[PDB]
Amino acid sequence: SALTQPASVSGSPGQSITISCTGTKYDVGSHDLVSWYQQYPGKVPKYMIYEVNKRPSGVSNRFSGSKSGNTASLTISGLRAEDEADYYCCSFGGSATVVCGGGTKVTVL
Amino acid sequence: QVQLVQSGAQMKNPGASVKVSCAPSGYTFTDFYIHWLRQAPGQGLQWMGWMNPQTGRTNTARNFQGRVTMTRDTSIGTAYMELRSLTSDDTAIYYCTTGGWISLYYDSSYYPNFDHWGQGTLLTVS
Amino acid sequence: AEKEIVIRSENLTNNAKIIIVHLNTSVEIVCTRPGNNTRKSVRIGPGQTFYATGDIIGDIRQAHCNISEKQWNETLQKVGKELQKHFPNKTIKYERS
Ligand SMILES: *[C@@H]1O[C@H](CO)[C@@H](O[C@@H]2O[C@H](CO)[C@@H](O[C@@H]3O[C@H](CO[C@H]4O[C@H](CO)[C@@H](O)[C@H](O)[C@@H]4O)[C@@H](O)[C@H](O[C@H]4O[C@H](CO)[C@@H](O)[C@H](O)[C@@H]4O[C@H]4O[C@H](CO)[C@@H](O)[C@H](O)[C@@H]4O[C@H]4O[C@H](CO)[C@@H](O)[C@H](O)[C@@H]4O)[C@@H]3O)[C@H](O)[C@H]2NC(C)=O)[C@H](O)[C@H]1NC(C)=O
Ligand SMILES: *[C@@H]1O[C@H](CO)[C@@H](O[C@@H]2O[C@H](CO)[C@@H](O[C@@H]3O[C@H](CO)[C@@H](O)[C@H](O)[C@@H]3O)[C@H](O)[C@H]2NC(C)=O)[C@H](O)[C@H]1NC(C)=O
Ligand SMILES: *[C@@H]1O[C@H](CO)[C@@H](O)[C@H](O)[C@H]1NC(C)=O
Repeated sequence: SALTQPASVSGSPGQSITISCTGTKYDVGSHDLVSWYQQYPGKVPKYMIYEVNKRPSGVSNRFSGSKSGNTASLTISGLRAEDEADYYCCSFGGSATVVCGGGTKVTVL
Repeated sequence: QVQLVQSGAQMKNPGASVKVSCAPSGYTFTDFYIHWLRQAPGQGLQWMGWMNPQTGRTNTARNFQGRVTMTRDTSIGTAYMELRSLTSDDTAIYYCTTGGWISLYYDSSYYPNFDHWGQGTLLTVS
Repeated sequence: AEKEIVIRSENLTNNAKIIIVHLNTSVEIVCTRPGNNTRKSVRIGPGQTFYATGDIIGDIRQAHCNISEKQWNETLQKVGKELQKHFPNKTIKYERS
């Protein structure tokens, strides 16, 4: 579904991880809308970010993010056992279409 | 504040058209876009098409154009989906979501927020 | 004009003539056409093209202009205050075109 992504990045309690979202020219590069979505395993996703680097109500500081030109990346700062989930990147997709990322799981040992 | 509570399980055979729907509640229906999302088992979300509830204009991703038809329902709020030329490869859970904010001064259809969700409908085709 | 608002006309005693007013300070205005139009070219006869509006990509919206109301009310009040001088101590109002 386009938007190649680090399909599985492992970790442990305590450290920070950067999870990326690779766009070609238009989807991420043209304008500045990106968002990340957390599926609890086998369940419906929910919400943590809008406008790349801001948060809604009900989200902590750890679920940060930033733009890097032709690639946007979530920054799960201080990964813990709660992060057993998959963080889906979605963004503007050129024309008037919204594209969705390929997914990336985060596993905590 | 917002709850979409869609239909439960649905059953169809290949080649037909499926009526998937979502029942918004807790907010004025004609003030938010409706974005439809696929989730086939094992892969990530794939976007289907945004729906304007005030005016019936719609759009669809290029991987689904022609096959997907949708209509609004302002009387009840239950927007409808129609997937013609159905295939067993479409054995995927279909989602309903509230998009951005509709206004008279700036196009906000592609704003990929997707604040509130539905609970996933297990549609299997064979 | 560097000094305060100026009012100009041939003969204010005549109602036909058009007044021209110079403001002491500008008021910001913005205009837009949010629809993301598209252009297509159709060729006619020799290498002699003609462009026309294609299909509206995305959603449709009405072109509009935005004027800051704070500055606009202040400026309209000042112009009324100035116009009250040449016409002796009457009320002043503004109506549609
Ligand atoms: C010409 O001038 C005109 C003025 O007459 C201009 O028109 C105005 O333009 C503004 C900006 O272009 C636009 O602003 C938006 O208004 C939205 C609606 O605001 C009203 O409702 C909300 C909700 O009830 C109230 O909070 C607010 O006080 C108003 O009553 C806002 O929703 C917009 O903000 C959202 O988007 C921005 C991104 O730009 C975010 O930063 C911001 O935080 C908001 O995001 C939240 O909400 C959206 C959905 O609404 C979510 O997707 C998002 O995740 C956030 O979620 C939280 O909030 C939602 C509630 O919305 C909640 O359910 C959720 O749980 C979270 O808590 C933005 O502020 C004006 O609306 C617009 N005027 C009109 C009448 O439309 C015009 O642009 C000018 N044109 C030119 C060319 O200059
Ligand atoms: C406003 O309208 C313009 C004009 O359509 C939009 O720009 C166009 O967006 C499409 C959608 O992706 C671009 O097409 C792409 O082309 C590449 C090859 O270059 C191809 O690999 C992709 O699969 C896709 O077909 C198109 O190039 C682009 N054209 C221009 C001149 O930018 C724009 O996205 C619209 N913006 C909004 C906010 O509506
Ligand atoms: C306009 O009509 C033509 C038929 O000649 C059709 O192909 C095209 O999609 C229409 N465009 C719009 C914006 O309705």
